[PDB]
Amino acid sequence: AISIKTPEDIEKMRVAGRLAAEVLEMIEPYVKPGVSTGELDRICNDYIVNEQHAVSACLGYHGYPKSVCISINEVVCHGIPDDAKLLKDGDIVNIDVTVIKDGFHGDTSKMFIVGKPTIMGERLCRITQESLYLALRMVKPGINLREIGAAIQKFVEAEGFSVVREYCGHGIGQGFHEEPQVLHYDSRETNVVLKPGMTFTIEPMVNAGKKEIRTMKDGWTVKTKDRSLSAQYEHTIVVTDNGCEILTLRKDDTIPAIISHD
Ligand SMILES: *C[C@H]1CCc2ccc(OC)cc2C1=O
Ligand SMILES: [Co+2]
Ligand SMILES: [Co+2]
Ligand SMILES: [Co+2]
Ligand code: NA
Repeated sequence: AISIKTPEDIEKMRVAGRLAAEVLEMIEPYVKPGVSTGELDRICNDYIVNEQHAVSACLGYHGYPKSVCISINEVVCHGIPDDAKLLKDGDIVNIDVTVIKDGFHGDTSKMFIVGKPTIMGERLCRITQESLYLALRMVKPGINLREIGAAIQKFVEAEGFSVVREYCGHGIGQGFHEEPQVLHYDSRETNVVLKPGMTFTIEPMVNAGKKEIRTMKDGWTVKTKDRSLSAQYEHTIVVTDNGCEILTLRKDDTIPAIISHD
């Protein structure tokens, strides 16, 4: 079943979600042409462990060897930090962080555009963030997840892009990936009504081309089948009595942390 978090659990998820957001805030000035993805991962890991006094949920998870996932251009998700892989002008890069603090998880990702942006990279990243935000604005008690996944898909396809169908958002708490699955597209299979105290992620992945993806031979890296660009943003939220509260908000977000309906 889906766990309802207690008020004390929610306070612990505020703290873990803030730490995760803070990793994304911190790492920004380091993202520039010529830096390696391995070095970015080391900086993040060292900050989580030594500064935040927390740990990466990603390190060792099902054997994963690094602390964050770093996904460039046509890599959709789960890109593996590599000391040999250097960023360059125009690259779009997702950094996905999940921190554990006091046994609670905070999970968030954002795109960075490296150096001189390309038109396509700027547009894809903006539409992706807007897809997340439109979903965030819908969350409240009594709505069905289906409606949220439908709204993301409608908006994205109207902008000429496609929604990746795997790798959905998820419940989160003391576990990293809990129920429910949070699909970012319309499915007749989806039927989950929200209630206050649920905690879950929304994390749409949007491809500039077609939706299909492929897992590479390293067993982790996922790429677009068509080699088009792919972008993603993620937040962790808690459902409140009248809306939701974003637990991984950053200073650069332009949506309020607390979304109230009435
Ligand atoms: C932490 C990061 C490692 C890579 C990976 C692969 C598959 C998966 O499925 C839920 C999650 C992850 C990660 O979260
Ligand atoms: Co300290
Ligand atoms: Co997630
Ligand atoms: Co994540
Ligand atoms: Na990408």
